[PDB]
Amino acid sequence: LERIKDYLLMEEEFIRNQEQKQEEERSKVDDLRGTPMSVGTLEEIIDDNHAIVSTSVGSEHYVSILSFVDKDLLEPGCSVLLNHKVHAVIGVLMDDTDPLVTVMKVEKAPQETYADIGGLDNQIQEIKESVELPLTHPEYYEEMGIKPPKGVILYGPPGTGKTLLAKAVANQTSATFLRVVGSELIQKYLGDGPKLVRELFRVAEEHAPSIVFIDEIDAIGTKRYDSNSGGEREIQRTMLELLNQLDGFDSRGDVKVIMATNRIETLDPALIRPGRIDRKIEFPLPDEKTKKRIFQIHTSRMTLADDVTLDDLIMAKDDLSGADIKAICTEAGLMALRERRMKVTNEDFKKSKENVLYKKQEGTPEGLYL
Amino acid sequence: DDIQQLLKKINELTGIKESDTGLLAADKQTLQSEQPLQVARCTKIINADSEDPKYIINVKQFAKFVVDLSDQVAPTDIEEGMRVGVDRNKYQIHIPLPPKIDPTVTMMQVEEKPDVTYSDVGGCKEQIEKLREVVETPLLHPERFVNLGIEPPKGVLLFGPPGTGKTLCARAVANRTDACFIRVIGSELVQKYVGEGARMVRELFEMARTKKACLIFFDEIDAIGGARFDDGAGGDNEVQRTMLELINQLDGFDPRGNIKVLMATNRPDTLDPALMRPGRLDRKIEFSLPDLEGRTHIFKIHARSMSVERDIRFELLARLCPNSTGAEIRSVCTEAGMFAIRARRKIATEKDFLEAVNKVIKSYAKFSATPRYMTYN
Amino acid sequence: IDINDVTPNCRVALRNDSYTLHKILPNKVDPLVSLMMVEKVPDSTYEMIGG
Amino acid sequence: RYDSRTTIFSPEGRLYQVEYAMEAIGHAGTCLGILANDGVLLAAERRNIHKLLDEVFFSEKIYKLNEDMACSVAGITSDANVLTNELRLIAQRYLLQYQEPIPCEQLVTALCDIKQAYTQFGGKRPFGVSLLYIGWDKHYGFQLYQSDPSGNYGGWKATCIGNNSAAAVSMLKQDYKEGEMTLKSALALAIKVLNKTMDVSKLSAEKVEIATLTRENGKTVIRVLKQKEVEQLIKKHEEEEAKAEREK
Amino acid sequence: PLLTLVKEIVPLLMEIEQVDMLEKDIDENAYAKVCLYLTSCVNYVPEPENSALLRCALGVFRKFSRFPEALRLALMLNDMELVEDIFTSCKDVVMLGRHGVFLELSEDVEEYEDLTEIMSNVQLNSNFLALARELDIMEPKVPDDIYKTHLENNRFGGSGSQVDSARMNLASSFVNGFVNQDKLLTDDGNKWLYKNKDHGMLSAAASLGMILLWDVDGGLTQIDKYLYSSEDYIKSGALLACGIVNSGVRNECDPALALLSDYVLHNSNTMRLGSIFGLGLAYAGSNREDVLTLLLPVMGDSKSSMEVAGVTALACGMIAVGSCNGDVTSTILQTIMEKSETELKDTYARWLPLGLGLNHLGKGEAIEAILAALEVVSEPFRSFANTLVDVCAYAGSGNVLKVQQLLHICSEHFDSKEKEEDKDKKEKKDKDKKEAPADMGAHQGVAVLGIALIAMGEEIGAEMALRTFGHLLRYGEPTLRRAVPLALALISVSHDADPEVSYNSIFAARLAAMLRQLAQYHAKKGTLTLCPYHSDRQLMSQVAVAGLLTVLVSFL
Ligand SMILES: Nc1ncnc2c1ncn2[C@@H]1O[C@H](COP(=O)(O)OP(=O)(O)OP(=O)(O)O)[C@@H](O)[C@H]1O
Repeated sequence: LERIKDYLLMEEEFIRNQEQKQEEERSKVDDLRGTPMSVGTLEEIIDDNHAIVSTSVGSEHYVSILSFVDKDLLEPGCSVLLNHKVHAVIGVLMDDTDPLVTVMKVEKAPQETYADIGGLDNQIQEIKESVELPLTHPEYYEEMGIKPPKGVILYGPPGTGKTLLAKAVANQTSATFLRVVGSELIQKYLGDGPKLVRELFRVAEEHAPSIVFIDEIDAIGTKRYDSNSGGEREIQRTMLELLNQLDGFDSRGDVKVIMATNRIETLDPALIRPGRIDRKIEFPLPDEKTKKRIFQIHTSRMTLADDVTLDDLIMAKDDLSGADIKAICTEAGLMALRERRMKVTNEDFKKSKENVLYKKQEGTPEGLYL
Repeated sequence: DDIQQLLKKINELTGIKESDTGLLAADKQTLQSEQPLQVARCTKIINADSEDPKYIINVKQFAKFVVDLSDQVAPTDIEEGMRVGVDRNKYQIHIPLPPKIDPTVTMMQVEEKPDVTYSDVGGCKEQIEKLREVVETPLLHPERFVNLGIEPPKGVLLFGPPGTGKTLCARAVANRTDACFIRVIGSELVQKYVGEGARMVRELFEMARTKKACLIFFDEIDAIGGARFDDGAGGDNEVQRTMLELINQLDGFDPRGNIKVLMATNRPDTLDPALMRPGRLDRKIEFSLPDLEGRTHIFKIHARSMSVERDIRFELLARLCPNSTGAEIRSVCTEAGMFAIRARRKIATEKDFLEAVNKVIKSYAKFSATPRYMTYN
Repeated sequence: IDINDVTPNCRVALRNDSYTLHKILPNKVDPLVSLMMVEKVPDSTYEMIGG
Repeated sequence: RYDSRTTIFSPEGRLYQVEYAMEAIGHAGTCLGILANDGVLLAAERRNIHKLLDEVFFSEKIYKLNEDMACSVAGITSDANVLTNELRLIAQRYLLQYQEPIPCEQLVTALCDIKQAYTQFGGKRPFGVSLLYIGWDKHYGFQLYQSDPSGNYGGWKATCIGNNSAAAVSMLKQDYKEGEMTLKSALALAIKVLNKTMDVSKLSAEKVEIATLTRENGKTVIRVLKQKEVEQLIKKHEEEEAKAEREK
Repeated sequence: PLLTLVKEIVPLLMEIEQVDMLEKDIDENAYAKVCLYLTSCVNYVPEPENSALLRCALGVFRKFSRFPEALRLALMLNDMELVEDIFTSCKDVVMLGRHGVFLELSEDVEEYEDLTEIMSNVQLNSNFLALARELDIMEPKVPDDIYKTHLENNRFGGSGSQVDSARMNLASSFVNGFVNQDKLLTDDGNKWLYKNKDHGMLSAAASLGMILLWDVDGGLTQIDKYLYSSEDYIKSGALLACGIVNSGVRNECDPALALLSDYVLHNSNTMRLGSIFGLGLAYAGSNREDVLTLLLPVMGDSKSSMEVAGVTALACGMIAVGSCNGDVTSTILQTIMEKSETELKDTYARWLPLGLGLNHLGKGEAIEAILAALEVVSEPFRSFANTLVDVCAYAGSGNVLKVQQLLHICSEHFDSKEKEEDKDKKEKKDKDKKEAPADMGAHQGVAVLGIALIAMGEEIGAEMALRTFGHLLRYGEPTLRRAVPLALALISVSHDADPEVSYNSIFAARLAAMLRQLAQYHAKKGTLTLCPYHSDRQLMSQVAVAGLLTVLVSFL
């Protein structure tokens, strides 16, 4: 019953987050500012302090600025805040990014370090040198003269846990991690969707070191095929904007991109090129040694009988994925609970593998033929 | 559980700390004058009349307003076809308004210079030479063209396999252009409102016309509706109008005049026929996969920064790369350094590159690069 | 209403004159609410299912 | 993609047209055989039974190829007629040259080489017929064989090709006993396997065709059981099921 | 495997029972959860139960031999007699050589060379006598360092240059001295010490001691280089150099006190003040008396200027110091009398705990420290001194009660005595620093913010600490800006490039430049080495005091 202490820790943390004016100067600004303030674009700057401000209603009247903290921050395209009635610039421009971009930023990673992953050690080495190592020890890259690889693609069959490597990177990253699916750019309006790709990157540059994960990239960029029927996907325009951000004039500053696809052949050649994906990581279906580590990790936090033979299940059946191993472990526990045994027998594991692998039918008469 | 208790105790201590912690003349006289000061909404004049001027102005979406000039204004200063500010309460042009800058178009102009020399681009002397006389020599020395009475092409299309160097050359031209360089954001041209983007393209040319001799880089031309299926569904109708507006402004009824257009496309076939037609873009400078002399030069430029033994043979490494784009050759150099970092050797050796050459080309699923077939030797 | 109570993507009520936060209003959901189909739960059939 | 020509090889080294033909054999009447000590047997399902059809022809899926050999055909009807003729021709051609009945494995290898050739040459489609061979030869004794459209062949103590082959093979593997088949027991195994594989209820005599090859007095005596002989075997299987009742 | 054995831990009855039945498993249950119990005593379990575990762990380990692991419990126990019994077992089996060489660093504040003679009665190979004394701790360091790299003026290069402008000219030479293991700092330049002035001149002369961490004969060579120095600042630094010559000397230390030592405000007396800290560098703890007699008249003199008393307090905090729980040091006993003597002199209030608190450090329950604190209570500057002593007196273990007590007192709006309390929080916890993040932005105390950067304390080099210093790199207060580079230096012990470039850009003032040099000064867990952070509680010290503050040294 140590769970109560853990539950208390979670509740206390929420309370801490919940618990996270000048005598005359502030009161004067409070009087100056309207109870409702409307934020609008700045179109023109005039030295008299009366500067044209664009608004949804398009009233662009030159309006005086009296900002106590600072009025030197005014810039073209800045979103100024104006009084609802007078429309004068109230003060320092509002500085918040679009709401859809805010959702991507991730502050908490549920998984821990690379320890949960087993047998993808070569894959771990590549992700670390591209992502974790340059930040931890920048001097090595400068001495070599190499500029650190900034882009990685993880391509593998279903259930090889490409996402698990990404979750592990989130657990130990100085860089802010923005997690965006490739299928999250379906903006119906013409435009907007390519602009959203620009928005994600501008935020990444604002947060300085940043890691971008784009799971299921197949949806955003595939083939770059012609309009054909004339429906015109506009997705190709969205992919072209991403292609521009990764290496299309200017620079990407310090932003690293991790992308994951079940199928890499479909992805258009331009996106999967050096300069957009300098390093490519391949997740193969687990073999035998990799399977042993995964089977141990999944069964590490469960009751295990001496009778169970982990090696027998791994060697007898070949083709099961890392996810399939976890499913066998969950199914085996349920099989034991049916007999009301918390402890898991070897028999339970044998029954479990059969139930999980019933949808996987492969091969035709290619037996006698060769 | 005791260790978990220690963290819970730490959280409780933080909670106690938070609760225990709990237990310019502009804002002065100027505000009193500022609140009375009235507003003047911007509007655009279209006409003027004799005697009482009765200038009629469209606000921007409201109505044609027959507004008389304000008492404290000069009638000559107010002009037909001039932006003006009209007070709503007094219904008169209190002060004239300066012409709209249209900043988003101004933003696309490069302004800054990318720090890449033509020297860094390698293995494409012919492609560089073709760009030089449509971009630098006609502008820098127009006299030579005039002597033969030959006009410059005034248009260039860079097309090639991805990673060839088309954009790298373009940034190099920007470094030494000595004339306005206008990189165009393809997504910006597409806009929510119908033909709103087409209005921007007119502005793009207008800005180009105001500056004397400027080069406009339409990178990713495919983004700017570079196709004209124009099917009955007309899903791309708004973009198709934007593309046609670019084509007419580019050429026909007086063309660029002093504007040189550089357009770069990974897929040239997709581009619409009217844009491909010359006059709009006279030159067709296709970039090509580098030859062995080019492959050695790209390796040498990329590896000059890296610390390596002086005896390495780039010619062997380039030969081992049968058909490699410049980006892949750069990928070999960076990968070779990464192998040396893995073994912690500060100075890399020829072997490191060979391992990288296998990794960058053969290890990738090229299939042709990796040989299991005895077939040919 | 506390500032803490306010959250992103929450449908609050803005006062007619001063746009003040009058109250927090729930049911901030798109047409997918009809798809829930939780209401009018289907006729009980666990016994009616056969072999 | 890599279909059409038997000649094209898929990037995974797979001849799809040959594979498609081997899969196609499934849409055919069930044919099964048991090696049987002191005998050998071939059993087939007579599909497409109708009141008007005469069935005057002796047999329909069972064809003798020699004095001491026979085959059952499952596949495209026209291709079967072509192959049966060639198999009959090869058998007599060997007798003419060597004056001895062709060894059973050789007749099978020869047709299989012809079937194999069709796959290697562009112009023709791979044969859609698979067949089972029953015969006695002095060199290796009673034998049973299977041929595939791919041209591969094998010798099986028991095997099935048409319709639900996997169901018969699973039933045969458990029921069959090595060295104890004893012909009459093998006939019973066939009737029981046939009942399971055929969706037909009661396994009526018209639906089943049984051919048994035995060596009597030094001479092979291939015989196709008459309907009355087939009926008694069916009644015995039904009676055995009645004995199984209550105990099961 | 001891999973259900830990259940009987609460009854200590468990300690005696655990030794009674522990036989088959050399480690296993003895390690793991029982070792985790030792780790938990460091993490959550209270100090009195922790002391009982240390004896229990020693008892199980003694059956399994392995004297060095038993020694680690004994140093944590802080019981010299128990440690001596283990030393007799470690002397019995000769690894004994590693045990002694590591012992000089491993030994707690209980003894410095006292541990060297703890098992000396047998003497035998004379291991520990030389191994646990400064004789073997740094004798192979110079050859071992030579194999890895060659010491030189590389950090004096332009990338590592700390600039001049007088204030940073002294800092630049001292920063080069930190790189000095490396013995040419005085040789570098012509009269580099002459370029150094006042407090900086003391630092350059001190660099002779820094130049040789070990070697009495080499240090005498340093003494000849600046023998009978003409300027008082050179003379004071040379006496300090005699102190820094060795972790322990037994030779130069006796003359260093004898030289000068006027015992009243005077030139010779101020010149001796350097030697007083240098003799302090030799030892640490609470209750030793080997060289106490030499330093006894210095605090007894109680000169009105804090300079004699403060160096004497620093000296006593690290001179006559051995036993745990604090002690009645004859000078510390009269230090309280000197503290009672001065109603004013706020410098005394900060400096007196440098000795009293250091004695009260390396303590367990510290009830004796509380009794000394009752004598200390009086006027508010003395009350602040009492708080600083109490902060050092806190156990420094898993107990959160002491931390919560400082936290509640710190929350009070007046923080004059609570300035160092935030630093004390770090001293107590050395395991899971979940509570290490401090909501300094929520705190409105300028003083609280000033010590906030120091509150992170010494670190291996983790980036999280660097990020906090960078965020607070340019706070409005100069003191706030000054603290972040010293704190960055503590973590330093990019890797260092990002701080050097950022500090230079943000700085541009002389004040800003010097703090930046201090972070680059350190560009390239021991009970005895728990001395420098305590030695610089307030970076509020003026530039002359900061030059005196350069004396801090101990970590490898
Ligand atoms: N000839 C070359 N010389 C030097 N670097 C080159 C060359 N070709 C390619 N590169 C390298 O490849 C990248 C330049 O790619 P660039 O900006 O030209 O876009 P691109 O990939 O050719 O364009 P697109 O994606 O539209 O096909 C840089 O990393 C650059 O160093």
